[PDB]
Amino acid sequence: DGTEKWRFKTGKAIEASPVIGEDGTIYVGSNDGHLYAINPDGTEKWRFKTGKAIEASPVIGEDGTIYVGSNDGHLYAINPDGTEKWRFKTGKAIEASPVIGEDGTIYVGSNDGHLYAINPDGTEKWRFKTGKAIEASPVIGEDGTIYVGSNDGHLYAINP
Amino acid sequence: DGTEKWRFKTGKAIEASPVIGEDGTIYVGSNDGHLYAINPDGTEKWRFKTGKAIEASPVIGEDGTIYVGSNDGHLYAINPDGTEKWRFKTGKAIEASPVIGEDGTIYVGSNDGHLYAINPDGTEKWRFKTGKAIEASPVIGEDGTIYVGSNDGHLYAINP
Repeated sequence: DGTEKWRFKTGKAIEASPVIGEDGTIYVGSNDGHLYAINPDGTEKWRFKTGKAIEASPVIGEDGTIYVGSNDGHLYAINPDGTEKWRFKTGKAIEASPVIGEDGTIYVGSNDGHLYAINPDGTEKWRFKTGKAIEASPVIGEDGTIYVGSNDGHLYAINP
Repeated sequence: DGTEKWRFKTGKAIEASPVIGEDGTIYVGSNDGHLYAINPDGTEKWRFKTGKAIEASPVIGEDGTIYVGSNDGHLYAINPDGTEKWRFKTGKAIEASPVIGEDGTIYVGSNDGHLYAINPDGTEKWRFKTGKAIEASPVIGEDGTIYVGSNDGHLYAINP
């Protein structure tokens, strides 16, 4: 009927789409800097604070790890209980959601122009420089190709 | 290996993620106003011009229809052959990608503050009003609940 079930208030605007875990938990980032874990009944499970606003949607690894990019420049890996697993610093704000390859590699674009491939342990695999800031989340093709849009006007097909 | 396979040039910045169809076709919206269909070898299959920039990712329905929101306020339904199927006008620009429910309903947020439920034939099912613009795509839970964030700071859970 399109009627409200509940609402959860954050500190500032929510520009990022939520993501749902296997247990039904709804994770959503806000412009107040936090990644909120919301129970399906609208109550807060926990919150994780980053340096600045979170504009990008989080993605969930196969083991339950929640990866989210913050405007503070980091890609955060957060355990299912709300504790930080690791963080990877890029040059500028991360406005785009990460995406996970079939081998566990976490790909994310940064406003510093680079597409980053990050190992599941937080160490850098490689980086590729597009012309300008990357605001679009990358998408993986069936053969492993990583497609990423850049502010330089191009869509790049990157070998894995 | 982090090397470039190919690049596809549009007229302006690509702020939105692409999406891949069943046959490997890559669809991406550009700030130049066009939805591009790109073959896996990097050559253009076709383009469809909307009125303003497209900063939201397209989504693909079960029958291959590509839905894309534009800054001109419309949610376009484009056939796989590049011809428009229908369009749905909202009050303000659409900056968020739509999402498709199990029953085929297409949910899209608009800068007019509403989350719209659109039947596959282009007619409105219902609209859910929030306090401010919706720049974030919605997500659907296993029980059919639709979650969407708003610029009013709230995460809304909405019954189908």
